Amino acid sequence: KRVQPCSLDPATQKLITNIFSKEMFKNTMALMDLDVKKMPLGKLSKQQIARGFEALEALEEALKDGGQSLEELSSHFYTVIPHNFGHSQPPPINSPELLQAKKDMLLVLADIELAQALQAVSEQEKTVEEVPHPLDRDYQLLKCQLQLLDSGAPEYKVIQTYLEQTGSNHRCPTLQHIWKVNQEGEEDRFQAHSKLGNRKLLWHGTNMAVVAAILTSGLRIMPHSGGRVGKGIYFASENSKSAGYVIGMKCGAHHVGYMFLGEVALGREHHINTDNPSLKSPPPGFDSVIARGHTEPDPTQDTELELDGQQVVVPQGQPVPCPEFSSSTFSQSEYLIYQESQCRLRYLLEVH
Ligand SMILES: COC(=O)[C@H](Cc1ccccc1)NC(=O)CCc1nc2ccccc2c(=O)[nH]1
Repeated sequence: KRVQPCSLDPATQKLITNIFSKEMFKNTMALMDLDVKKMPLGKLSKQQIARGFEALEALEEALKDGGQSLEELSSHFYTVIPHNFGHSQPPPINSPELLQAKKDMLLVLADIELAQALQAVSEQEKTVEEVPHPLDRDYQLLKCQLQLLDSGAPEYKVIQTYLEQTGSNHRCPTLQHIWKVNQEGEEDRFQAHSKLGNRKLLWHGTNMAVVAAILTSGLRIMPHSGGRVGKGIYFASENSKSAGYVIGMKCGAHHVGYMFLGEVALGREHHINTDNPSLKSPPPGFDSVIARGHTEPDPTQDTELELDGQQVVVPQGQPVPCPEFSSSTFSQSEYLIYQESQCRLRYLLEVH
């Protein structure tokens, strides 16, 4: 079986190496305090996660009797999903906060498993006498087009400022590479929202073990997903807010982190200053709910872009106080869309 040469550039070789690394997914599992010696990457199945979520479904009903205890039902979740706690008694899930924390850990594992199932060798690849370079195979597996952009691009100095001015003042993410993303299948669903305006290019931060799943499926509204403002996709106009979720992985003296830039079609937006986890969609006549923050990049330093004949607002300015929302329960803005079709990824960033 002849191994074909790598057609990808060094930057795209790194990206694919990182996001598809077994060590990276195993390390992401170690950080989520999961026992990788009792739950290996290859043993990780859609049945085990279903069971895990089923065990959290039973716990959720106990907080909201006569049945089993909170210590008895927690014990089963730990028997299903094994954690490394130094061989000591596990703690019971006794709050909505811990419930969603243990729900958000299974939402990462689902993408860790997805990427694994994605890398399965088809019988078409078996009846074929030649194989592509492993990196080129993984790149083909995403069914996504990543275009590495240089300094001499209309959108390079646009995104550079965006990252600088809205990124944390002292802990500034050092930009390395920008890939223009084009997901095949995500084009038409967003094209339907042509009637819906108020287009804004907004950040989205994730840990390295879900990057590939987003490069294959796009950004989703998963069953058992949620947070401070409900079952929608979370976007920040400030880079600092998104970068909190990006766990930096060590690589010599440097740290690796990958960040997304989605195109959010908001339309008639409904603002808020209080947390509402119970949300599943916006109020009628509205298409997006935005949790307004204490600070915001001054909408006077804003720029625009023409992505597929549409005008996308790009915030370029530094955060500024917002007296209309001076008493908001959110320090920084959070943008929520309640239908996947209203997003389309536009850029993948490499930050150090
Ligand atoms: C591994 O990916 C993550 O870090 C997790 C949970 C999650 C989400 C999707 C798939 C898997 C896991 N969270 C996100 O992708 C969203 C994180 C995020 N939350 C925000 C909340 C408010 C405002 C902005 C953000 C944001 O930019 N990213």
